[PDB]
Amino acid sequence: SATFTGVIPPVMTPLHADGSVDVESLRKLVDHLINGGVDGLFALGSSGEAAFLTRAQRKLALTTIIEHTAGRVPVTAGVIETTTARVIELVEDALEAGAEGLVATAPFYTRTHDVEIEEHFRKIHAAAPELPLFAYNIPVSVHSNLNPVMLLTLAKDGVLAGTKDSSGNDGAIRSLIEARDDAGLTEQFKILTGSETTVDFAYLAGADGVVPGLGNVDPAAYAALAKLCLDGKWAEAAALQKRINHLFHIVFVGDTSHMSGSSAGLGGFKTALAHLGIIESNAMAVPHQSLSDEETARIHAIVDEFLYTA
Amino acid sequence: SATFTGVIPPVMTPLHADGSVDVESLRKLVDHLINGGVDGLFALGSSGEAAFLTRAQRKLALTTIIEHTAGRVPVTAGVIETTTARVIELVEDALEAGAEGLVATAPFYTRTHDVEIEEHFRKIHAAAPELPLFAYNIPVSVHSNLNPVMLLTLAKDGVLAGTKDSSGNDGAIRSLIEARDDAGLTEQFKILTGSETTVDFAYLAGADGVVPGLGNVDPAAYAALAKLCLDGKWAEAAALQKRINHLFHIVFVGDTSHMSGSSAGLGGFKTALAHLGIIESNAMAVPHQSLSDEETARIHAIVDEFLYTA
Amino acid sequence: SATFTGVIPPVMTPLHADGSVDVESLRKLVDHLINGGVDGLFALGSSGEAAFLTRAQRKLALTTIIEHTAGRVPVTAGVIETTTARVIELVEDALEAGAEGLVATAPFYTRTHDVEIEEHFRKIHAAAPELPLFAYNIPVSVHSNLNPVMLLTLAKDGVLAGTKDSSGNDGAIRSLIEARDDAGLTEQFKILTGSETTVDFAYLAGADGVVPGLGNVDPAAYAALAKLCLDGKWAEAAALQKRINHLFHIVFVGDTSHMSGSSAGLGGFKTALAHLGIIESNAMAVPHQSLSDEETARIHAIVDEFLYTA
Amino acid sequence: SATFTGVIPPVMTPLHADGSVDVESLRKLVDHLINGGVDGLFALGSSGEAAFLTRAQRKLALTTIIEHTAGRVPVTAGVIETTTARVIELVEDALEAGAEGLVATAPFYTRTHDVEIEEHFRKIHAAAPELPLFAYNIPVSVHSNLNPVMLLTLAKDGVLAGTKDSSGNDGAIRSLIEARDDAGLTEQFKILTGSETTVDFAYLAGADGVVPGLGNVDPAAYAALAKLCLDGKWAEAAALQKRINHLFHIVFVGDTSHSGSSAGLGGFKTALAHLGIIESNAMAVPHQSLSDEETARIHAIVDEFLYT
Repeated sequence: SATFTGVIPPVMTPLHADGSVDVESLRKLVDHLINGGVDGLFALGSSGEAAFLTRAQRKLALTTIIEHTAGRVPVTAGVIETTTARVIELVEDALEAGAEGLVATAPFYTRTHDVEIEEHFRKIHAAAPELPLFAYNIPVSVHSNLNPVMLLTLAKDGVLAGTKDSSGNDGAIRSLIEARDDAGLTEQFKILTGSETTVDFAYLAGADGVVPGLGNVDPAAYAALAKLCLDGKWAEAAALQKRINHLFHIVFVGDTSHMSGSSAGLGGFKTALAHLGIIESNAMAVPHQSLSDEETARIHAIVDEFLYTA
Repeated sequence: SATFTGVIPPVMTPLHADGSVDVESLRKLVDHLINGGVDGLFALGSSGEAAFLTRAQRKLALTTIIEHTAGRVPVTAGVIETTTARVIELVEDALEAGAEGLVATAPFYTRTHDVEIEEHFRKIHAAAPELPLFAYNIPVSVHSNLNPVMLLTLAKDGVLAGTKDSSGNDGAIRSLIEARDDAGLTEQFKILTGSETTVDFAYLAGADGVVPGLGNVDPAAYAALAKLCLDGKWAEAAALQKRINHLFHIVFVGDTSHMSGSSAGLGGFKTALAHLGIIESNAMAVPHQSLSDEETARIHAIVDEFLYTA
Repeated sequence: SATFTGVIPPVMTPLHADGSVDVESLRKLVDHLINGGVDGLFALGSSGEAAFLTRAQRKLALTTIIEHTAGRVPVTAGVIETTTARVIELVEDALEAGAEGLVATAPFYTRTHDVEIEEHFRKIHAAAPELPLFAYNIPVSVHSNLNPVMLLTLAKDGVLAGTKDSSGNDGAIRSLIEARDDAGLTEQFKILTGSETTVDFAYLAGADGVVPGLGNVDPAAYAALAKLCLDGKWAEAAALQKRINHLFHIVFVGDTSHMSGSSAGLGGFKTALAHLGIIESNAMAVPHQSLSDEETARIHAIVDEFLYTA
Repeated sequence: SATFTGVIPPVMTPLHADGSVDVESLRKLVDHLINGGVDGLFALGSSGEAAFLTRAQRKLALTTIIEHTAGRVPVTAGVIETTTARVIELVEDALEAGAEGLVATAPFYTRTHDVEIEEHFRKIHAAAPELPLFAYNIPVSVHSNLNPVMLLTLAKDGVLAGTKDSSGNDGAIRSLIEARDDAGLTEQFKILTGSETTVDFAYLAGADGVVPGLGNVDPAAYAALAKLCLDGKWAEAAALQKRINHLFHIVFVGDTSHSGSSAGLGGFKTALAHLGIIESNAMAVPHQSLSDEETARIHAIVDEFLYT
């Protein structure tokens, strides 16, 4: 059974202009990440535009990633959907594709409750009991916060193998790590931060890895950062993290007075990837807004200056 | 070309204990509503547990409703999904089933923006330009508020035929009606309230109809209320609305210390329907919680006292 | 003791350019309101810029209002402050000035809880047990919602004489009225809406009165509206409310891309009052932003068109 | 002019049973903090129950603190109030008492706007231009977030001397520090975290200090933590922060089913009474009291995790 620790980017989905999955570019991106030093891949996560792809498109992207990865690193599959029956359909797809782990959120659109969230995860686990199931804490998208007491209960019960926490709340992540360790659940329950700019903080508190969207652009930077942290080189880690945080400025280029943070952020990532020659274009799924030729030039300049070298 | 005004309940989905669609009970429910005097049916809305049903189950419920209705009243179809491509798949299902209208929300899960919401509705309309498209304002579930200026812009362009507003903000609904009328868009853009307890207010302000979940339980009450409002009998309407609001107490019976508002509310509705002999049981989709015997007895008592009598 | 029902505007505070209270204009405003047919005055409410006035300035405004009113209508006094001891200081001021009622909010700035909100109101009441104490529900400013069950508990105990509800949620106001009536607390606990645009709705549901900011500008319109409602002329009431709602557009003139809603809204009211010759100028307390000549011209045109004629 | 960096706790206000300021306990607390190694004191902040104290009580508490401090460390004064004119009254009080700095928030209760927030701070500055003015970012209480571009504009203009950030968002604080340094405003604009449990993170990112409520209870722990961070001993710092974070469990003892202020500040005062620094854990109205069982639990946490 695969173990999901270390640097595990949420793989993006390159697209053609007509919105279909750009399989050739997706293969190039997978190679970019693996040869960049990542420890695993998270397919069909938020930054993979999972919420934008149809079920059929998700299946194609997942299969493309798993087949091209060819066992080099483990691949975990997102099963993001509103409620349990719909998530379990995606679990079946994931098993069919040979996924080595699952990533699920709380229910959304519907009102929910900690009791119902817990049942949700238990029933997802039961659909694929041999796969490590990670709980994806992402309040900006699902509008629930995953109760840390519930998570540790499910860890103890063997229902959850870990969590990917994208709440942006490092104090809360730290508290969860401390609670986990005090409960003696350190080895059983992996804690991955979704942070792109406070990865050194997470490792200093004893987190097990990172799922950074920006890791699509600069996988080598995050690999190098994790290595510094694991070697206890905290000052050096902080200096590298600061440079990564200046690369991160690509997500702030797009004018959010007329587009969402997804358009600006994921668009900035894809723009960088196209500039680096990894994918064919920065095409986005509907209804994402395009970046202007001026915005893309600014993104290029940032990439040129702050992409990691060593 | 079908016109969606008047009392248009969001039809529930009766279920078997194994979670499958209870087709026989769904047919009985359809007759209950139509014989109760409603003016149309909204299939695959929030109260139909659309977020809980798989795409295949949605297709079964929609087809069951349309075929049993047999043209007695028009049927509009929810196409609720996270983003545009996924919504358009459901539009395709709706056309295949012979739906006579469409109901869509803003994008959700993903971050969004008014610019992206507008593009979303335009693209949905383009997928079925001959069907009336209604915008469904439901901030509690999608966590965007539909910009009323954008809605009227889309109405003027023929993209939107109306809106179903479940925001619970009657001042905002009133302001939108006023702006519509001042823009000369009164006939082009129907405004339906999703309110169950302030339907008289909406009609007094010139709304075109109502989409009340409780209308599943007591369609005759809402038909009677609409008629009083249409006849300008506002005092009589307020007295009936007050009685309806005491029937509505069935949604507050379930103890929300261990269940969601959906479990308590929709569970309350289904418990009432089962008590009235319209559907086989109050089975809910996973991960809804069950109501206790004490809770169902309280629901029965409320139904007995406050169900409509002329 | 005085009874606070009917039309009770939150009296504004006219200012000199240096920010001091314009006593002469405040007297003219009091006459404008009373001769406009109002049933009471609410001094030192939100629309009175209570949050902007020093304790000394509040005392001056309050005393000016009470003395010029000369017993023509009852005056209730805001005691808006963060927590209980600070509120009780203002209760002492109100007693000194001869106020005939008190209006208090939940605690704010500090984190709070329903248990603490309840204690807060009990302690305020204990400082002036012979004055009617109204609870001011204004979540946009205090970021708590007053629990309706708590409110009725305090009503039964004789702690609260009523509530002024500015939540903008007419469904919730209606539910509270229904709960009050079902508990047999109709006479004991007055329910006043802070709505400016859905006053007819509130009266239809059996509210006792209205505290409308726009009532400063057009007291006669709200007096006329209340009378129509009390006479059961609901269609005529709705028509008049619609005209009032177009007068209300004065609050939307100010460019909120460079001011607050308070600058645009209260500024709009003061601009209208200056236009009507009631107050010297539209001077606002720091840090409100000023309205442009273009904006004031637009406000003047709206006032000319939609002001009520008795 | 005073420099507000390092460990600067928001001094609590001990009370008598009737809610009046307990000046003898307040003096003992001030000594507790100063002898515990803090670098400054923040009087009349949120943890000082400033929102609960009347203007007259704030004056008494501030005077008591400044006089007992007797120049040993600098004292900055909170001037927390809804809007500008009311804040400036408090600025006048602060000058009268001899405060050496000011801490202000955005306007609250009233709706506001970045334009009005900026005018607010400029006018507060003009009322006492020789005092360092720190902007207090505390969205949980004022329900505005201070715009970091605005803060740096004000820093460049000499209106703001710094910020105390209690948003709990370490990524956002880090971004502000980076933006400050990139704009060449490092020396002019001090950035202090209000975090109690991620102080080492803040120092790793180059923050100038910390304003921790729990620092009332264990000033020596935070003084030791800051020293480790300044010495670049990050592994040792993280280990000490972890211990501090277990002491912090005292704020989670109170049953919040019947506020966080009651549980949290009540937890602190319970610890201070247990340590003999203040007379009792009396809280301002309408705070709820902690039960015997709850105070016993707080005592046990203090006994185990207090820094030695």
